[PDB]
Amino acid sequence: ILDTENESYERRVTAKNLQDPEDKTPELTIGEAIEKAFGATKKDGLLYFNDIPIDESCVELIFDDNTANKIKDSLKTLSDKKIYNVKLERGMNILIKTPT
Amino acid sequence: GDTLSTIKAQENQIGNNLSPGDTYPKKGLSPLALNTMDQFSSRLIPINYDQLKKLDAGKQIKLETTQVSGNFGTKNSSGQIVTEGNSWSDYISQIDSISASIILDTENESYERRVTAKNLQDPEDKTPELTIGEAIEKAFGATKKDGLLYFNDI
Amino acid sequence: EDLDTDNDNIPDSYERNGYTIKDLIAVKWEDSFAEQGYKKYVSNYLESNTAGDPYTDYEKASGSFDKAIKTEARDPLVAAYPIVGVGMEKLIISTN
Amino acid sequence: LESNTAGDPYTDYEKASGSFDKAIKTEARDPLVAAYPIVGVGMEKLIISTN
Ligand SMILES: [Ca+2]
Ligand SMILES: [Ca+2]
Repeated sequence: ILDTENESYERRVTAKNLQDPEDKTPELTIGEAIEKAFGATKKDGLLYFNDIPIDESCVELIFDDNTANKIKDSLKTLSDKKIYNVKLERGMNILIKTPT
Repeated sequence: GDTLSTIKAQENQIGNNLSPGDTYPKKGLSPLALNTMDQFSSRLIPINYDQLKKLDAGKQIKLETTQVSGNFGTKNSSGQIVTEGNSWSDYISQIDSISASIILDTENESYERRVTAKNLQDPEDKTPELTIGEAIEKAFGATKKDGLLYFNDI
Repeated sequence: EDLDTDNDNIPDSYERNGYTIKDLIAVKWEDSFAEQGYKKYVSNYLESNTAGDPYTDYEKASGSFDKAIKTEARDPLVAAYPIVGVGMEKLIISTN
Repeated sequence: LESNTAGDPYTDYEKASGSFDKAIKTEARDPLVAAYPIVGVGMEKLIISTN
């Protein structure tokens, strides 16, 4: 969900579960999933919708409690430790609000 | 500033035929009444005392069209024109989405045409590119004399 | 290749290696269409509908569905899913 | 170039040969004329029940 001024967007993105291998859906990181489900544009590594950037250091990004727990569990077991590189999982209610 | 009620013409106010440029109560007859509210044409539109007092005080009550539903006519294997389950509502959204509107407001008349426009954002749409003037000429049947557009004499 | 385990029009080698749809047919991706407008779709080759929406992978990729769907719902991974909601404006209470 | 010259449901051959409905006036036999009823309603008089 994106909550820009006087507008909203409520996209859905497919996610793959690794607990029982028969699904062959490609694995999507959250950042490229956002840029895929929103038609965003890349300049040199930043995401722009029309003229408002969307990035971990430029937006207010809020999870649910379960989603935040899943994110935390999948960050200390990595190296970059940046959210926009976290494997997507089913049942993740992200919410992005751009600054005023 | 508060809507009174929304009503859909159930059975006694359905226009069987509407040709372009012609009203449903063809000119010469009288307008049609709209009183019943429920589905089986058995009810009257009720208003309460405050709204009646506002009506009698001098306030004006307006009617605004919200939507219209109606079929079109196709041909089956025979030469029989069929109009059943052919609701224009199936195409309204797409036509408004992929086309641009052009309105003309000559005296005691109006024209509300739609012209297809191509977007250059994805190299899959292959609709020919139309300029505004030649789109007007194409969508209005206008005539060119030496570089000017005439509809009939204006 | 030529295998089609899902019976759509996209074979199960492009369906997982990357394909683009031009002239209503699927072709391999080589990044040369990068600076032209074409996108790169990747889907699942064991199901007809990757996302779950009624339109299939080929219909979503080519653009043969209802022409009022936003381009963000173009690639198979994204799903066409309206979120229709009701916003209340006011009340009028008739006192009988 | 058209199956129905006039526009009425019956085609040219059906109208010409008379293989169509037999209650239609002979003036509609030729394709140029159209089989088209002009049914109208004539009022006679009202009765008002005063409740
Ligand atoms: Ca396939
Ligand atoms: Ca597939």
